Amino acid sequence: MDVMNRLILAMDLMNRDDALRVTGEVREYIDTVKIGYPLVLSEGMDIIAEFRKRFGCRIIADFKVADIPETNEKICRATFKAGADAIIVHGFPGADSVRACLNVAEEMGREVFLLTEMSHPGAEMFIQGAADEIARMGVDLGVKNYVGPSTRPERLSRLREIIGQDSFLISPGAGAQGGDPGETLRFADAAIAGRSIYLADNPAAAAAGIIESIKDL
Amino acid sequence: VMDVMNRLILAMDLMNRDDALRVTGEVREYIDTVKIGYPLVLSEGMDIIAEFRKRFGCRIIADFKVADIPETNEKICRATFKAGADAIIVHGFPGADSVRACLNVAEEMGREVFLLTEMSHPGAEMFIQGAADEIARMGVDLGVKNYVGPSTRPERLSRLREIIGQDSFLISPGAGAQGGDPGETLRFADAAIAGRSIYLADNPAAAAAGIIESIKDL
Ligand SMILES: O=C1CC(=O)N([C@@H]2O[C@H](COP(=O)(O)O)[C@@H](O)[C@H]2O)C(=O)N1
Ligand SMILES: O=C1CC(=O)N([C@@H]2O[C@H](COP(=O)(O)O)[C@@H](O)[C@H]2O)C(=O)N1
Repeated sequence: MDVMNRLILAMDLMNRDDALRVTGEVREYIDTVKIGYPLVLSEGMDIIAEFRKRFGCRIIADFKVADIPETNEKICRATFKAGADAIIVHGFPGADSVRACLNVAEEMGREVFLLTEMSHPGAEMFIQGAADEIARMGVDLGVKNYVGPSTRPERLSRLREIIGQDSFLISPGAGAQGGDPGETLRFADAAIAGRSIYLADNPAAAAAGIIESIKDL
Repeated sequence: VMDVMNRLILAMDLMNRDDALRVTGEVREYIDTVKIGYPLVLSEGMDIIAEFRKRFGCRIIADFKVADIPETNEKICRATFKAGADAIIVHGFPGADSVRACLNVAEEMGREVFLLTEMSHPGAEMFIQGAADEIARMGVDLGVKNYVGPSTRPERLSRLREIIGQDSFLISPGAGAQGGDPGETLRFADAAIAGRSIYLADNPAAAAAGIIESIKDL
């Protein structure tokens, strides 16, 4: 996956007009957009097609899929029918639930991103202790795309070690949550940026600023 | 606690608007509480909640298994309650701050949060089961009053009930299609969730009636 400037936009605005405007303002810097439930539940799944039509960008559906196998398959099918190129799935619910997603992705020509450890403080309670094992599970299942925390570079580094250099790794947490884009890119292929861009007085300048800081990478 | 008719909640996971409406309408005389999840919402839109309210006036539990960071969880809950959902289901494994974010929005918006502790599928044994008791205890400490536990594991459902106490509200999926028994499930849960055993039956109404008949004494 060729992510322009190794920067993925987390478009979590909840208004179609604003989401489209801001995304358009940074289109010259980013060609990969992560769309989650904040926008989808506010504007509908048709927003994904609107983005591909307007920006011809790659779309990662960040739905943190975390249901039983049967329901997971339905969620993935509905998501890919909407035009998403990939979907993010939680690993905590187990191997069968992840496999269900992998099956639909293969069937519709899409990619599955396995979320191992999360970036927020609460991740330390239950997720962190199971993260390494979740990552190994991904390897065992043939998962090639992963999500790790920018807020804990040592943990992100460990995730990279487990999955190897061939696997693709994206990471949220830089900016608003305290992570550093440059440090994150020492281990992740691409850094995710939401508020640091869409909540900035000048989103375009914010995006340009982030890229300027990692220009040597 | 919500008064769930016949202690039976319909898991409406059909992905077709017409079929979902037909089936739900056919069993309305037996069920007044419907669980709507992403299979239907991602296929027909959040307005499906509005249509169910208008057509059936049934209570709506949005099964979105919210599992994001606090900031995003808050937005998901706000959008969901704005759409008309009476309650939303949230995962406890992401931690206390993520759950608290949902509780705060529910409190501010006058709605309810259901905390999913242990799940019913086989994969739940890998990571969730080992953290389930603590997740439940965390819920109690946070003031959570509504919970979700597995019908497929009576022993686990029983322990969950003990942890949350008799005053807490507990609903449980897994009976029927996944192998659980409605009767046994209701020994610990306030209401049992039923999806495929009802919506895939040739006669959903008869299926619902059959399930209720087997638990009439309860
Ligand atoms: O561990 C994780 C996973 C994840 O997807 N995310 C998402 O990544 C984005 C981060 O946005 P922000 O840059 O903090 O504003 C949001 O859409 C989150 O829901 C996260 O922050 N942490
Ligand atoms: O542990 C859990 C949680 C849950 O919500 N569910 C949901 O409960 C319903 C069960 O449906 P079914 O009766 O097996 O067809 C589905 O909507 C599932 O996504 C589950 O099966 N197990």
